Amino acid sequence: DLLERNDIEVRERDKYTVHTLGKKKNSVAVAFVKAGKGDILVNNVPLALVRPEILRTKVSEPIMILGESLFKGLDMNIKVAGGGHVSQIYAVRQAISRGVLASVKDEAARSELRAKLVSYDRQLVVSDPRRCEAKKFGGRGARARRQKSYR
Amino acid sequence: MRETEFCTHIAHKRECRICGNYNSVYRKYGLFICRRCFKENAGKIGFVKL
Amino acid sequence: VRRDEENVYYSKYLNDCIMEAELHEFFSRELVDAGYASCSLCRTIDSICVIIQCAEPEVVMGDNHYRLHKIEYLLAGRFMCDPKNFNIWVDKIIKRGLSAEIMVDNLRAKLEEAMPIRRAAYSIIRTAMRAGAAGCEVIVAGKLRAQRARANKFKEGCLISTGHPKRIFLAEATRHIKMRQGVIGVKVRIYNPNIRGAVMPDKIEIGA
Amino acid sequence: SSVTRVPADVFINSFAAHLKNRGIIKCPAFTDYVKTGVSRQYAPRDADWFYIKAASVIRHFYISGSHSIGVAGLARKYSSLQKGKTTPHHTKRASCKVIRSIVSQFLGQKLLIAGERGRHISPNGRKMVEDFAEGLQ
Amino acid sequence: IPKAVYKAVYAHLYENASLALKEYWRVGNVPGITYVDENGKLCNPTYLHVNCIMQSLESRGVVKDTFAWRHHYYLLTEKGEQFIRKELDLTDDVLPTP
Amino acid sequence: MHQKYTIIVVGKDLKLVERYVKSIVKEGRAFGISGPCRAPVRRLTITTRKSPCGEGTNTWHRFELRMYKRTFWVTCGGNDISTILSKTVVIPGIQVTVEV
RNA sequence: GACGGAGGGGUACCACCAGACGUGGAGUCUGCGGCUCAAUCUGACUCAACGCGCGCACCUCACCAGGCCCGGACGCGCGGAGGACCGACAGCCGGGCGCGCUUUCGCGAUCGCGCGGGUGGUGGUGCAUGGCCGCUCCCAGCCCGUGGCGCGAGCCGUCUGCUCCAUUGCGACAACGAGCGAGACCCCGGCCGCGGGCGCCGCGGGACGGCCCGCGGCAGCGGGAGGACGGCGGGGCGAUAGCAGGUCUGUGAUGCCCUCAGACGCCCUGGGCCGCACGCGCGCUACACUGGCGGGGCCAGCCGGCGCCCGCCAGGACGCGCGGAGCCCCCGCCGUGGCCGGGACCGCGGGCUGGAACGCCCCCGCGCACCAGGAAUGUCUUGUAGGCGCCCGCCCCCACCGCG
Repeated sequence: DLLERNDIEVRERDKYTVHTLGKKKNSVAVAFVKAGKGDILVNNVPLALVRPEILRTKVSEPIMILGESLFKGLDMNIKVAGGGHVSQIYAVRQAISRGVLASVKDEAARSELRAKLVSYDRQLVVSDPRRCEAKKFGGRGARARRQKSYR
Repeated sequence: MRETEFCTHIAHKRECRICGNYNSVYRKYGLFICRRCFKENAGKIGFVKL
Repeated sequence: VRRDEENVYYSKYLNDCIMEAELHEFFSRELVDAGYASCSLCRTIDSICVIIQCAEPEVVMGDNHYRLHKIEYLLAGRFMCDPKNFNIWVDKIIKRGLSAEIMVDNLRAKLEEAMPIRRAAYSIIRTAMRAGAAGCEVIVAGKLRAQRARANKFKEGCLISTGHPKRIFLAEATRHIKMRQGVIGVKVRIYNPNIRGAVMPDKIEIGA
Repeated sequence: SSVTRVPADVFINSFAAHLKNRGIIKCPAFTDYVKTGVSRQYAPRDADWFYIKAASVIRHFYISGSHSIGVAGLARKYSSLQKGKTTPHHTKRASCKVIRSIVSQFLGQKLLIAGERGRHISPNGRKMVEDFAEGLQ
Repeated sequence: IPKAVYKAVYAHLYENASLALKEYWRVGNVPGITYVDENGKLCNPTYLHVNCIMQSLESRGVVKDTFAWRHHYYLLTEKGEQFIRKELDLTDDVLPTP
Repeated sequence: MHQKYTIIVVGKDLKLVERYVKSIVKEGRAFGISGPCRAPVRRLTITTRKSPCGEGTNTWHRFELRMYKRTFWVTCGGNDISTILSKTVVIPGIQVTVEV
C-alpha cells in the first residue's frame, strides 16, 4: 500500500502509454492510459460506481470540464492504495486529470487544457501539500496539550 | 533442608544489565537496560536523536 | 518479494552493540593508567578484533605482552568466544591533549595528588590548547574544602555550546573523582573546529 | 469483471435469493439463533441473513481469486467495534464457526476448491457467479 | 564445599589466567568451569561455591577483579600465578597459556 | 562450483554501510555481484523520560537506532568470494554474513 | 538588582480578541490527601505535586505476621583430622523446613572460637554530595581583551533611533576589536533528477524574501505572482548565572550516622500496597435521531505472520509459512418513551494465564446515575481543533495510561 513497486503486478503490459501517480493525504493512484472507447476503471471497478456515493461526482468532474469527446478514445486502469475513501476520490480525479493531460503533453492544447482544469478547480492537476503532523509529548493531539490542573 | 528454602522459583528475576535493578527492564529489543541506566549507555549502544 | 520477518541478523548486530558497551566500561575501569579513550569491534568471520584508541600502548601491552594476553582470555571467557581468537590491538593516540577522556583521567589523578583545583585545571587547559583545541573548559563540582557545594568552572578560548556541531566538534568527558569529604565530579570539554573530517557550518571560508 | 459491473449490494441480495432457491448452503438452523461476532449484542433480525452472508462470502472468494483467503481473514472482514462498555470500544472479529460452516458448504458443493492454506473459488463456482452477474446487467 | 571444586578454579586460572563470575542464584551453576566426579559426569561448580573460593583468593590477592555490567572480571596476579603453580603441582617451567 | 551466496551487510551508520557497498560492488563487479538491495531501515526506537525521578513536566528523550542492511547476490565459485571478503575494505563495527 | 495599583516601547492562543472544544455536574477508571488498619512501603504539594517516580495475585516490593541459613572474606592467639565442622531416616512439633526435638547413623578442615578487620543494606540525611533532570527561560540575552570614566562598588562597548520570531539587523556612536547563545546545524516531510532494487532506498537538487510593483538612507515592509513548497513546515540541540527544585529507593555513584548471624544481608510461606464516613487531580463513557440497532460496501499508517477444525463466544486442538482499521457510505428497523439512549451494578455459568486469583476474557439475565452540568477553569489558528480507530512501553494475564 505504501509506494510499493506493484505497477505491472496487477496487469501485464497491455501497451499502457503512461503511468501517472496522483497522491492526496497518503493515498497514491497509479493510472495506466491506452487508446480505448472512453472506458475508465478504478481498482478493477467502473469509475461511476465508487464507494462514497455522494463523492461519485468528484471522480467524474475532470471528464465534465474537459469534455466527453476528448475523454472518448482512452482506457484508464487506476489502482489506489493507502489513505482513505475521500482522499482516494481526490487522488483519482488528480490522476485522471494528469494522465489525460499527458496525452496532449507539451502541446499548446495541453497548456489550454491545464488552464481549463486549473480555472474550474486549481490543484486538480497540482498535488495538495498538506500532510499529518506528529503527536508531541504532553498532548494527545499534535498541538493540543493536557489540561493544566493548577494555574 | 537449606536448598528447599533457598531461591525457590516464584517468577522470573529479571534485572537491567549494568544496574541489577528489577524495575523498568525495558526489554523491547531484548536490551534489558534500565530506563535510567539506558540513558547513560545510549551513546555506546549507538541509539541517536532526531 | 515474499520475505519472512525473523531477520535474526538485526538482533545479532544489536547484541554486539550492547557487548561493545560492556567492553567500554570494563576497559575504562581496569586500564585507567593506560589512558584508554575509545573501543570498536572488527568482529571478523569467526574472530573478534577490538581496536582500542589509547594514550600509551606499552603499559597496556605488558612484559611479554602478558597483560594483554590475560585481558584477551578474560573477554573471550566472559563473551563465550574462542580464547586468543579475541585480539585487542592498542593504538597510541597522538594529540593526547585533544582527547578529553585522557584529560579527565589526568585531572582526576592531579586532584587525588591534592593539586589545587585552579592549578590542576589550568594544566589540563594548556595541554589541550597546545594540542590546538580552540577552547578547553574544565568544571569541578562538589564540596570543595567546604561543607557547602560549589561549582568552579575554569575555561579558556572559544567553546561552542549547542547544535549538531556539538556532537561532531566537542569532546565532552565526565569523571567522578572521589575525595575523602565526598565525590567531586569533573567535566572536561574540548572543541576543535579543524577535526579534518568536517568544517564548522557557521564558518564561511570565503576567498581572495 | 462482471461481479464489479453490477453494484456489490445489488449482486449480494439477488445472489442470497438464488442461494436459497437453488438450495445451496442450506442454513444449519442451529447457527440461525446465534449472533455473528462477539462484537454485536442483539443478533441478526434479517432471518435470511445466512443466505446474505453466504452470497457475500462467495463474492469475496471470487474477487480474491488465487489469493486463497482463510476463514479467519473473512472473520476479520466481518469484525466490528464491541460498543456498550465504559472502557473505550475496539474492533472484535466475527464468529469463526458461522463462516467455517459457509466455506464448508461451498467445498462440498465444489463451488469453491480447497487450496494450500486457505480455500479459493473453484472454476465451476466462478461460472455460476459471473453468469449471475452478467444476467443482472 | 568440595575440594575438587577448589581444584577446578585453580585449573581454570592457569588455563585462562582469568575468570568471570556473575550472581548468587545458579544459572547452569557456572557455565564454562567443568570438573569430573569419580562416579559423576562432567559437572559445573555451583556459582555459590566458585564465589566463595575466588573471594578468599582475592583477599590474599591471588586474583584482582574489576566489576563492570554485573560481572566480576578476575585477572591472575603474579602472587596468584605462584599460588596456582603450588596448587596444581606445576613448576616455573609452566607459564599460563595466555 | 556455481551456487548463490547471499551477503548481508548490517550497519548502524549510513555512510559506513555505503562505503562497504562500494567495496563489495567493486570487488564482485567482474563476478556479476548484484547492485545493493537496500532493506527498509530498521528504526528501532526507545522513548524514555529524561528525568531519573518523576519531578518536573514529564519530558521524553526520543532515541532511534536506525539499522541499514544491504543484501548482495553473487553467483560463482565459492573460493573466489571467500577471498573477495578479504579484498573488500574492512569497516570496524560493521558486519557481513554469507548464507547459501 | 528586585519590586511598583510608574511612564514609554514591544511580545505570546503555556495570554487574550473572534471562534472552537472541553473540564467542573453524573457513572466509572485511576492518582493524591484524610480515615481505618497487622500492614495499608514510601517519594512530593502553586505554576515547576496529584495515569508522576513505565502494567502491584507471588517476584516486583522498599511494608506486616511467622521462618531459613551464611553467602562474617582475610589475618593472628587458641583448639582441631578420628574428628574442626557438617548431613540426615522414623516418630514428634511445626502451613512448613532434622527447623528443632527424641534418636543414631552418615561426613571430613569445606576449619571453629575470641579479637582485629570485613562483605553487605530499596535504612536515614537530596539542606553533606556527584551525576542526571525540572524551573527561571516557548527568554534573548550573556560576556572578554585593550582603551576611556569615576576614590570605589560599578559603568562605556552592551544604542532611550529604527527593524526583526530573535543584542535579527541597519544607521550610528569613548569606545575599538572578539566570542557564546540566535541563526547556521541536525532528523523528518512534500517535490524533481540520477543510480540501485527480495523490500522503495541510496546520492544529489529545489527556495533565496530571488522576481514584479508600491513604500522605505537602510534594515526591511505591504502585496501581487510564478512555483510541490513563501516568507520561524514540524521536531532535535540548547547561552549566562542561579535554585539551598527533585532523585542517596536506577547505579561497585557516594561523605557521614544507623544497622551489621535474634541481620536493615539474602531468601521462604502467608497477607497488604488495590482497603475506604469523605475532600480533590488527570482521564473514560454517556446524556441520544447529525442517534441506537441489524446486514452489506470498505479504508489506513507507526508498522505488521497464518491455515484447518471444533466451541455461543471466550478459547482450544493439530499444523504450517506467511498478512490489514474504525469512522464513513448503502438499505432496513426503532421511532422523542430514561425508550431499543446509557451501561453502572449484581446472580449462576463457560474460558484463560500461572505453582497458586483476588487478574483478565465471555454467555444469559440484572438494568444506576446522567435528559447537557453552578461559581470557576483549561487547550487550540490546517491537515490544526475535534471526532474516529490502531500500535507499541511496562507485561503470566491485564489500559479508561503514556508514547507513537
